[PDB]
Amino acid sequence: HMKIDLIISADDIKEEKVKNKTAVVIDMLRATSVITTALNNGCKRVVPVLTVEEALKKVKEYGKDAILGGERKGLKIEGFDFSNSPMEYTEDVVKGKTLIMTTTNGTRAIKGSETARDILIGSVLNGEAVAEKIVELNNDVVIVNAGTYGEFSIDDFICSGYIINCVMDRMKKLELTDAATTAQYVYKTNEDIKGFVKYAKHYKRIMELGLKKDFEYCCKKDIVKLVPQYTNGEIL
Amino acid sequence: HMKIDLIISADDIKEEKVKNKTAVVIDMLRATSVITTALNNGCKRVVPVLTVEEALKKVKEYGKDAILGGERKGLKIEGFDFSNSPMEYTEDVVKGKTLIMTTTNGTRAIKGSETARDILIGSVLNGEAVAEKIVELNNDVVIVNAGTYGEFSIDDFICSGYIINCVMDRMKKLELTDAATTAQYVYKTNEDIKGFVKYAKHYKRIMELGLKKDFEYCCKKDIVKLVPQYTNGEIL
Ligand SMILES: O=C(O)[C@@H](O)CS(=O)(=O)O
Ligand SMILES: O=C(O)[C@@H](O)CS(=O)(=O)O
Ligand SMILES: [Mg+2]
Ligand SMILES: [Mg+2]
Repeated sequence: HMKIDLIISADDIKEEKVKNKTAVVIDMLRATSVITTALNNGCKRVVPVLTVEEALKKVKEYGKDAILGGERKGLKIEGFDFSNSPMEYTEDVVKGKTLIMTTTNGTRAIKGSETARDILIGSVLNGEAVAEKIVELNNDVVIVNAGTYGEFSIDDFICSGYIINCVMDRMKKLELTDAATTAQYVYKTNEDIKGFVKYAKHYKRIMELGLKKDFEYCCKKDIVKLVPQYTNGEIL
Repeated sequence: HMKIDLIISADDIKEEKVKNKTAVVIDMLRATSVITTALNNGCKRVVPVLTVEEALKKVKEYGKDAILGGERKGLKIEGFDFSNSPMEYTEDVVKGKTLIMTTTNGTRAIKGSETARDILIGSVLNGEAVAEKIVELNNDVVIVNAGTYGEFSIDDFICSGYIINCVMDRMKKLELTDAATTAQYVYKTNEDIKGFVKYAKHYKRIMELGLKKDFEYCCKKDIVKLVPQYTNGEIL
């Protein structure tokens, strides 16, 4: 029986809960929705980093084809090319390019999962496809919520639940931890997702930044069939 | 506005989330249900410790009036007087006595909350009274779930939700973290408590130990009006 666990934030990752597992990183509003979208639109790779300084250094390494995106406090970073809205990573803008990004939550969670056997990037947009990859990988799972500012966040949690549910649709040989069971419960009783996310503290932040469009987009189910994977510092 | 947070397990306590707050420790199956019951039945004090060796040493300090209780793996510890069933701490057995105890989860969570301004002991049995003490104390709150074996546990989580709900019944000037909001949600949609706890991994453990009686008892609401408090290594 495949085991499924959940970690509630980037500041609550412990190696022993991650190593040798299938880790699924979630930051649905908005980092993993961005990564998922960009790669689906023909982006060559995403390189997540922790600091702006390291991001500017990484540009020089990848040459003409590198672009700078992400955010601090949800805002575009001075001197970057793009922000952290999935809509701005259109095929025209990203095809074949190398996206250097650093974000408030998502990028920390990705780096924090290094010891896993496979690091998958998950979101509402590719939830079904992630569940399918989870089953294929046939290994125990930990769903790593980025949270927001090192705290449990309802958006990442319900999205975990959706994905767990999709895994369950594909098989019965499962054992959930109580954290996973609870996420799945929250999802199962709020399938539309949108409604319940409005209780997240982070939702007020998304609203005061005028990101209603990004919010509605990131709640769309199963529009991306791709499962990005972090490997040796790169996501393809 | 009073802030309410939640910590999901004894292994997830971070000082900065606890210091100077009102901390409410929960291990409803069964340590905090025991402490609550024992003190309500006229027990003089409870002294929680981390090891059996430290427990045997503490007996010598408190003399004739000391008794030994708690558990490992839910079982009575060799040479102890009582186990970790609330029913065995009757008034006849505990009145005026000093209860030295060590348990798998609850006692770790209590010690882990030392830096709080006030450490309260909470359970389903004294949930309402805890909420009343929380309001009186008029300080920000963290609800510290003991969990089981360092993991998020549905029993402690729903019990947190019940208590948060009771605080809400007594006031509107609140700000919940997403973790607290989620617990309250789980409770609010499962008010009877009993039903939903049966999904906890720990429930199977309680059942295979034949503790159906303890389980039904620990799910009883508002039968104890006392709020035990941990102060300088002692609970009164
Ligand atoms: O704090 C924020 O608003 C950011 O985390 C928003 S986002 O990660 O770009 O979605
Ligand atoms: O592992 C266990 O069964 C114990 O934690 C049970 S109890 O804490 O005595 O309720
Ligand atoms: Mg997030
Ligand atoms: Mg417990």
